[PDB]
Amino acid sequence: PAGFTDYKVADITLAAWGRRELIIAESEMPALMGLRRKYAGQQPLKGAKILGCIHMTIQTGVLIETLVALGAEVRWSSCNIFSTQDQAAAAIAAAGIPVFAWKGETEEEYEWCIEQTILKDGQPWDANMVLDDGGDLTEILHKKYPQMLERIHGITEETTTGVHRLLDMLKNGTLKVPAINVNDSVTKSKNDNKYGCRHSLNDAIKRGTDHLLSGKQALVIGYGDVGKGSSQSLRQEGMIVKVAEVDPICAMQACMDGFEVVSPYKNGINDGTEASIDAALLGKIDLIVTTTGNVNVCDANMLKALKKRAVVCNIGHFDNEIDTAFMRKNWAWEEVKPQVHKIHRTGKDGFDAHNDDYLILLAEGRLVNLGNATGHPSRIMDGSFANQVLAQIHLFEQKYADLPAAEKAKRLSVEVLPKKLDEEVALEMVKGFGGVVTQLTPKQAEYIGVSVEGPFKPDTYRY
Amino acid sequence: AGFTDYKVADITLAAWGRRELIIAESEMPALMGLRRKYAGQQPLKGAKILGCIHMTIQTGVLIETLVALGAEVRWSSCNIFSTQDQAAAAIAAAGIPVFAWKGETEEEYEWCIEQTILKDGQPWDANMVLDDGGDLTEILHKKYPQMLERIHGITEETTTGVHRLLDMLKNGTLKVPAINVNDSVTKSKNDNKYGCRHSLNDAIKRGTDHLLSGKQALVIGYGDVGKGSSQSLRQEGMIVKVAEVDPICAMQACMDGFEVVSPYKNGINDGTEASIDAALLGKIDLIVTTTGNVNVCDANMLKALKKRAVVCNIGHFDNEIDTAFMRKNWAWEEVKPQVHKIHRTGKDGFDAHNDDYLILLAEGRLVNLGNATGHPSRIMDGSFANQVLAQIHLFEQKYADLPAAEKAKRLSVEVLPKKLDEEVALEMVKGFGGVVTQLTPKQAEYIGVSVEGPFKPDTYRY
Amino acid sequence: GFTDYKVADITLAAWGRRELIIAESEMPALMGLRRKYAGQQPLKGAKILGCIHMTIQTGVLIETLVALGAEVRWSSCNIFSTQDQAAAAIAAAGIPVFAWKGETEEEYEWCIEQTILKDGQPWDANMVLDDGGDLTEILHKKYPQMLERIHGITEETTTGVHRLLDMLKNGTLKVPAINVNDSVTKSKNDNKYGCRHSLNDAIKRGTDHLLSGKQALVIGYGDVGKGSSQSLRQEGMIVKVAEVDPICAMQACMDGFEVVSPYKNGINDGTEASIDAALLGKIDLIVTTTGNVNVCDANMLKALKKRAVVCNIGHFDNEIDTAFMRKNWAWEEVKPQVHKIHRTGKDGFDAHNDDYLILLAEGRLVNLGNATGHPSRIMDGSFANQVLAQIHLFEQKYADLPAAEKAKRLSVEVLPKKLDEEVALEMVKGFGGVVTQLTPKQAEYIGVSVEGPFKPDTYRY
Amino acid sequence: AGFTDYKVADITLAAWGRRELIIAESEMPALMGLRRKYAGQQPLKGAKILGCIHMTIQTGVLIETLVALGAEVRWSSCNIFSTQDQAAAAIAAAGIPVFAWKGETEEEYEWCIEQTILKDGQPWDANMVLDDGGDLTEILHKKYPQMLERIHGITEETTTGVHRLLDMLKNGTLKVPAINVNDSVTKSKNDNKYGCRHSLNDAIKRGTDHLLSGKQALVIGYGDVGKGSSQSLRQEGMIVKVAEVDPICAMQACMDGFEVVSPYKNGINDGTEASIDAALLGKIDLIVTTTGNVNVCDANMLKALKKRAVVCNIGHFDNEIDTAFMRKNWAWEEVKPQVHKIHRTGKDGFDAHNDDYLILLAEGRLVNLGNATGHPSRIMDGSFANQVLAQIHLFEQKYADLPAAEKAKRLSVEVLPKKLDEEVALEMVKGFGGVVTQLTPKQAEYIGVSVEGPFKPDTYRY
Ligand SMILES: NC(=O)c1ccc[n+]([C@@H]2O[C@H](COP(=O)([O-])OP(=O)(O)OC[C@H]3O[C@@H](n4cnc5c(N)ncnc54)[C@H](O)[C@@H]3O)[C@@H](O)[C@H]2O)c1
Ligand SMILES: NC(=O)c1ccc[n+]([C@@H]2O[C@H](COP(=O)([O-])OP(=O)(O)OC[C@H]3O[C@@H](n4cnc5c(N)ncnc54)[C@H](O)[C@@H]3O)[C@@H](O)[C@H]2O)c1
Ligand SMILES: NC(=O)c1ccc[n+]([C@@H]2O[C@H](COP(=O)([O-])OP(=O)(O)OC[C@H]3O[C@@H](n4cnc5c(N)ncnc54)[C@H](O)[C@@H]3O)[C@@H](O)[C@H]2O)c1
Ligand SMILES: NC(=O)c1ccc[n+]([C@@H]2O[C@H](COP(=O)([O-])OP(=O)(O)OC[C@H]3O[C@@H](n4cnc5c(N)ncnc54)[C@H](O)[C@@H]3O)[C@@H](O)[C@H]2O)c1
Ligand SMILES: Nc1ncnc2[nH]cnc12
Ligand SMILES: Nc1ncnc2[nH]cnc12
Ligand SMILES: [K+]
Ligand SMILES: [K+]
Ligand SMILES: [K+]
Ligand SMILES: [K+]
Repeated sequence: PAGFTDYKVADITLAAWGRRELIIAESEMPALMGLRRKYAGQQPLKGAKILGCIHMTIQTGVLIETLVALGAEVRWSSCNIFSTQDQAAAAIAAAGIPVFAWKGETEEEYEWCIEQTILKDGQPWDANMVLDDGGDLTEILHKKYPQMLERIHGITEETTTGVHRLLDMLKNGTLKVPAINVNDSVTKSKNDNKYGCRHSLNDAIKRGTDHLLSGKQALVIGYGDVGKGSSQSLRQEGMIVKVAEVDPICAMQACMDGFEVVSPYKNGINDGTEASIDAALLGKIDLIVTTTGNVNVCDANMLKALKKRAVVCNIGHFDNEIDTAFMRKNWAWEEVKPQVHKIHRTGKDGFDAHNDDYLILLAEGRLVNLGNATGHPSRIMDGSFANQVLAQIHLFEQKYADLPAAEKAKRLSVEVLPKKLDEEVALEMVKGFGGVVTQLTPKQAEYIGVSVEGPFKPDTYRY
Repeated sequence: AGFTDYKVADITLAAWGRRELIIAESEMPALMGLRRKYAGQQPLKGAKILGCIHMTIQTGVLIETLVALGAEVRWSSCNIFSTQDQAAAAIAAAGIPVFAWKGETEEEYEWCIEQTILKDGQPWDANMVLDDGGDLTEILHKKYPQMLERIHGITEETTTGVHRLLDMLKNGTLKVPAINVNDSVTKSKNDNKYGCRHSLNDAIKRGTDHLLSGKQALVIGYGDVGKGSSQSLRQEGMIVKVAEVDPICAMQACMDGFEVVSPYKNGINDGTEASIDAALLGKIDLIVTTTGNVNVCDANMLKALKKRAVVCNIGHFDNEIDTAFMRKNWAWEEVKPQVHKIHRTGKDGFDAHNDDYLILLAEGRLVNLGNATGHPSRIMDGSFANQVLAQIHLFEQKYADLPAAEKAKRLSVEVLPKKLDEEVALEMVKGFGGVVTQLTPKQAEYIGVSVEGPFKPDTYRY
Repeated sequence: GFTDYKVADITLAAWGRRELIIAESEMPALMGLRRKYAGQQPLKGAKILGCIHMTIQTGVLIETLVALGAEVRWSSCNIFSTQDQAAAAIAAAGIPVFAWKGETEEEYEWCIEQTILKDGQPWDANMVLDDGGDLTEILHKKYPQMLERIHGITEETTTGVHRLLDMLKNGTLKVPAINVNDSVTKSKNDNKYGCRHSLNDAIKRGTDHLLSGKQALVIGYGDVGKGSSQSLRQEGMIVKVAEVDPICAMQACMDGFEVVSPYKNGINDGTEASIDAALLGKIDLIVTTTGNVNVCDANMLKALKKRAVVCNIGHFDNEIDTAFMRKNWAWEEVKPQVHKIHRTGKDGFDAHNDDYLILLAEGRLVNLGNATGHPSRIMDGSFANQVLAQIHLFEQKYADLPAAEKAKRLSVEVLPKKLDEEVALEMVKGFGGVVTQLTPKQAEYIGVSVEGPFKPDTYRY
Repeated sequence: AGFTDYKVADITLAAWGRRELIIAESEMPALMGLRRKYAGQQPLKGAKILGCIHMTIQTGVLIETLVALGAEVRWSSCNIFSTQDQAAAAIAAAGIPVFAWKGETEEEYEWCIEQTILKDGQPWDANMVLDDGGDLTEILHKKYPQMLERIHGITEETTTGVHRLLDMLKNGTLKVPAINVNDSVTKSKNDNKYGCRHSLNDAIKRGTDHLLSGKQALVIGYGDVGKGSSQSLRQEGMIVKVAEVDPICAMQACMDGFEVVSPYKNGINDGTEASIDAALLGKIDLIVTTTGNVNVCDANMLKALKKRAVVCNIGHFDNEIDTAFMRKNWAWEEVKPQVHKIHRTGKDGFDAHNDDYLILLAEGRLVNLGNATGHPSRIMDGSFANQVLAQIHLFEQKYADLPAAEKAKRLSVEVLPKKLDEEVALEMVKGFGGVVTQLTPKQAEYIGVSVEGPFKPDTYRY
């Protein structure tokens, strides 16, 4: 529109291209678009003012415009420095939506962008809803703008790491507003986290290095939802995949799924010494992928022992899964192309351009699927963002900020969406594939003790 | 010396069974680690356990583990076709009352169960129940409620059995507390899924020796058993289509690379032949039911199936397939035990060279156990370690010695704590030679767990 | 009163007949050959010496040959591969057959002799069907005069073809032969997909071991090694592959397998020191697939992880040094064709000894020894090639040719690709597949007839 | 600097290309092993090679291996979309004449091949040819047959080019001997299959970022490229159907777990819309042509495909798909380079929010090279080690200098000896850390081979 400058993107001329890709993505997101069409007439989010912090991809564009189509105002930023698709951010800004995001931000630019959503015209925006991915915006609000939380009705957190931070604040009494855990919807956790990484991990590695994967040796650290999806991403390409875990139930699943379970440390004991590193094992690894959400699971001693020219990447939320700090202090970095670096283990000052003793680090340790590719595909993010919309509507309509203190105390929690809504999202996803769900006969529904409409499983069911 | 309190097919198979039990013990490290750890403590001394579960080699290692920990048992199988006779023989030969053989009649099945409940014509002084499917539990509540006054708890193996317990509980008709063994992760996401992955194609190959690559399969259900069964067939190279009523499970099937379809047009089962997607069913070479529901492969579906298609059921009960319709209308030709050609040409007789027949396996009973040996020992290790832990817990709680006011406060259906689930998993991983990494204190602090676990909140779905 | 046979138990015939009727519905290419050649009786006057695993599938092959006019006399080419109900049904039909499951070496030799001799004198045989070359060898060495009446040999398997080619090179082969093995609808169907189906099948029936999560070493990656490797990997085994052929080793790499050697740096010097004891100490299962000699040797057997399974799916048992195990280690029979080999010695064994290996079928081909071999729908391809090869060599009548015309025909050849394609189409139709027909322009564009053959003879598929 | 005998998109991308060249060298052990082995001998001293093959990073390593062995070259790409611009830049910057860029026109493509043939308006004194698809070979035979008098041979990369050579050989129009590089096992059974397995789903993801799991694909053809393409999609969770005209290849698709279908009712392509299986084609989300044939995805098939289906080709030439019909009848909307929405609602104009469109990748050109980067270095290593050995053998044979009677005995289309195929394979295996076992003397004697090989008869199909 004419006069709109309340944004900061890399190249506004990319908007036409981004619009072409948003129009394709709408065709790939039936659950999310079905909610857009379902709630359009009602406008369940009229009056919502949403602070959003999540990877500014084409898929997030569809989510953003869905929220706007339901009545909300939003101010947006990405939750990672390398995850933004610049044509997505351009198309959103061209639509008149405040978005501060580009691919390749510095740490300072990243913090600047979140603050640009928090502040409008040099004063705290009168926001009343928060959509977060990783909890960085939630942390800035609680630590730097706590008075704004007196007007916010709730937070809808996208990812595992963010939910852990919320539960930590709830346990310490420091969480100021209720939240919905979007991550643990089955149409999110067991779809986004697992199948998303199956699609996008080997995608990112091929775009970054164009390395053949078949026949090579991989070590996946972690076998949660992301580790499961990451392991399959590599194994389906023909890699020989070994899996590390601290959780023996997950380790049991890796074994039964056909993976050898190993540890980087002798007998799994990480005493911090070089002698504890299984140097024979790590000397045969061509690719190491961290998937834990933990800290320093690919440490300095492991990086020193890795086979020459191995690829190192992280698909967990934060870069501290790999001890990149050590590599910056001790090893020379040679940039191949954006988000692909050769780390030369021959010393800090300078490198031989034909040196063979280097490692290849992708996205400088940041989420590799979004950093070196485009993250999850639209048809997978459909489930996650459908949940986001439902979670926004529910928390906004509850109107926590307006309740009396006694009613607040009953509502101050971290909850998940009801299974029935989970099932309804899954149903639209299945129809997108052309799948046909069978309806129970009344006699059958009575036999197993469920309604014909569902829910079909008890809340304890793990799928 | 003069042990006669048993009924098996052939006691002379005992030596063979002992040889296979010794092998199975090396495949079951978690169960044997329990046997080693608790042998001296004798935590089941005084326990008198009525056991009703498939009398396989694997159940034999379970039985002898309970006996090793101090228990007395009386045992029957929970399916007429699932017993391995050499395993029943080795257990009888060791002086353990067992009433089980492959190929029981329905009457013999009920009689075997009663032989565990009655000793010398009187009710045995049982105080513990181990059940698989809830048949023994039902007979106890229905025909012997006085025995339940002395029983400290039930440990239920399987999905169908847990559902029947939860129905009794909401109806106020459950008399003793139960432990839901099924919903240990080292049971449900191990036994139910991976076990059927191993044993479904196994049983189909033993029954028919049919090539599976390139042929078309329809799996009804995509719960844990349906997941495992679908993989059992897809890894053989079948083109597998999946049916579901649960849209979340259907979503998983699509993402796992399967076409999700319905036997009925637009998914609507109106009971008429016109509802049958006859085009789809006419292309199916193999159908497998996995639901725990009733009549999910109904008469109209059986009428529409491709000639010479194979029909089998791997859920707990045979009413998933309308076998009664087939007994009533079609002529049965036995190829060999637990393999029948069912001739759709009529009831009275059949032409030996008729081409319009179906092949039914295990007369619609659990096919992995009926036509093969069920799950392998190293998978049943997880399930049966959980059973031993469940039996110790309920026996040590001594529910039946509580006043009526306290019984009411502890009458429930619970699962084992996650810490025990993890410890069973550790011994399973070690059995494969896997090495679990230990968290550093700062790593445990960072994700908010103890170094030793539990590593996941109770909400985690794995 | 037919008595010209010997089987385990003739009362199994009705059961075998029931399974033959099912097998026919799984073998459309073979049954199609019955319908196509029935009226013409192209093997009328043929008298076939047959030596191949007496399975239900072989039963349908036998009766297909008879339906086309032939008389046969049958034995099995392995001591453990007979299905007794199949042999029973063949006998009951009035067909001379000498085969049962669990023959001794002596009885095996006696069974071949019974097919060769009728009433104490050599049968007037004129055709040979063989699987592995044992019948071929006995005729060439013990009854060379019968070969003057025989029009040809149709040899099933890689080991047999290799023996034939040595005799051809050495000028000792008497009659022409058809390499049935190297039809694509045989080698790239039977040897590969067949073992994919039947290797894990046999391991499950013998041991009921979980395979998922365990470590396997497959020795060899030819057609059998390729299918065997896939049989285990699809169950979830972590499979390592050994090879002497770098091209085959390259395929294993690209297929997602780690390529390893039992010997350090791949050099086998015959000493325990050459053994990669750390590799072997992790292996839960080893399978030999080479057709070579002693590829699972004594030093490898000493070094295997306790309680590993050892088995062979090549044609002969000498792939595994079972001789060494019979000499030094105590054998405990678990059940027929399943033995625990106690590495503690030969002076008895502790029934609870933990240091043993499990050997299947005493090293004989394990898919047939501990299960039922390949499924009917796979053997359909192989045995359609066998019938066509029988007709091709029989209609040529080499034994009646003038001497000055025999040299042109004394060879070992494969069937023409047109026959290979004809068998393949019938298999594809068995699966409900629909083959696209080229338009004339498309056929012109790629330079083939619309009728085929569709590939040059150089093509490898 | 001073040197202007090239044309690339952007010479300033050279340092980037050089960085990726250095990485590729570490991924190409067989190609670099020939570089080291023959560097001292200079076996291509005097060779002047015209090269026409996709100007990628992998081709760069091939080009610099030839130069390192003493050759001079003049290079162009064999496809308008397959060049990597940073690779062409690094080559031109190394002083090597190269005429290639991503996104040429058909005129510029021909012009590039002409600029290698001609130096300063006159024909270069070439004596060797390296070709991929036969376009350069065709241009020499038709338009510069005088240059062939002094050329010692052709090394053809791909199946389509070998076919064109064998036609010329049969007709007697082939002027110089050729080596079929394609049919080395370390080429056909590595490049053609495994390469497409890697790069087909890679290209589609880069073009569309479409989820592939759970969607329906139809692969036209099941040769080596079809086999790899089918696996590329199946391994991602697609439901893959396979079409074929060759029953043997069709039998392989069945046994590999694929449903084999024809786009035509009963497989009869009579040229009418009635012959189209509209039901089948209405369910397909992605079609991929792999045939090397013409019009195997015709106009009626395109009219019948599901809305928003993806259409691409990974055969050598774009005429596998009838893109001519689409240019004449439908409106093309460019999403981004090499990605077009083809709106089936008319020829002139389109609604930006129209839903009846197909997505065509690379305008029908080879999708793996057009929308991604083709095969990975470690795979092209095998193909390009064969190319070097092939060039060495034909250049040293010096055909163009041989007596007429010798010319006649050597004018053929031949493959490399199996011993060299094995030697290439061995270096690829060592590149993976694989360990090849050495036969003992007795074992080699038992199977009738040298301990050094070759290990298989020439008839072996692997
Ligand atoms: N990049 C993406 O597209 C994407 C998508 C979803 C989530 N995520 C992020 O990925 C991370 C993992 O998420 P998740 O859903 O898989 O969580 P999860 O809890 O399901 O899995 C993490 C696993 O790591 C294991 N682990 C922890 N410390 C370990 C160590 N030192 N060594 C080995 N294993 C260890 C734990 O046992 C656990 O099973 C989170 O930070 C989440 O926010 C990323
Ligand atoms: N044979 C074995 O070894 C074995 C092992 C474990 C459990 N079981 C039995 O198998 C059954 C299933 O066990 P589970 O743990 O997988 O249960 P589950 O609840 O996880 O799965 C059953 C599935 O069937 C689906 N379903 C229900 N009705 C349906 C219908 N009409 N059509 C299609 N799908 C339908 C449900 O939505 C559900 O996902 C139970 O009877 C259980 O006792 C057998
Ligand atoms: N059991 C069955 O159902 C069945 C079916 C077909 C063939 N076979 C038999 O299996 C054997 C193999 O047949 P094939 O078609 O695979 O032959 P093949 O030539 O295609 O493969 C054998 C492979 O073994 C490799 N090899 C040889 N010695 C080796 C060693 N010491 N270490 C490692 N690798 C070694 C060779 O390089 C070759 O690639 C033959 O004896 C054949 O008759 C058995
Ligand atoms: N893009 C790449 O990276 C790449 C790599 C190698 C080869 N190629 C090219 O791909 C093409 C195929 O090469 P190839 O080695 O697989 O050849 P191939 O001969 O091995 O395979 C082609 C197959 O197509 C089948 N076919 C022909 N017409 C058909 C039709 N109308 N319908 C269905 N199937 C039909 C044939 O029967 C044959 O099996 C050639 O043009 C080749 O140059 C591309
Ligand atoms: N494409 C994507 N868009 C937004 N959030 C994501 N998380 C993972 N992939 C994503
Ligand atoms: N082998 C087995 N033994 C006992 N119960 C089982 N359930 C499934 N397989 C079993
Ligand atoms: K994306
Ligand atoms: K079992
Ligand atoms: K069989
Ligand atoms: K590349």
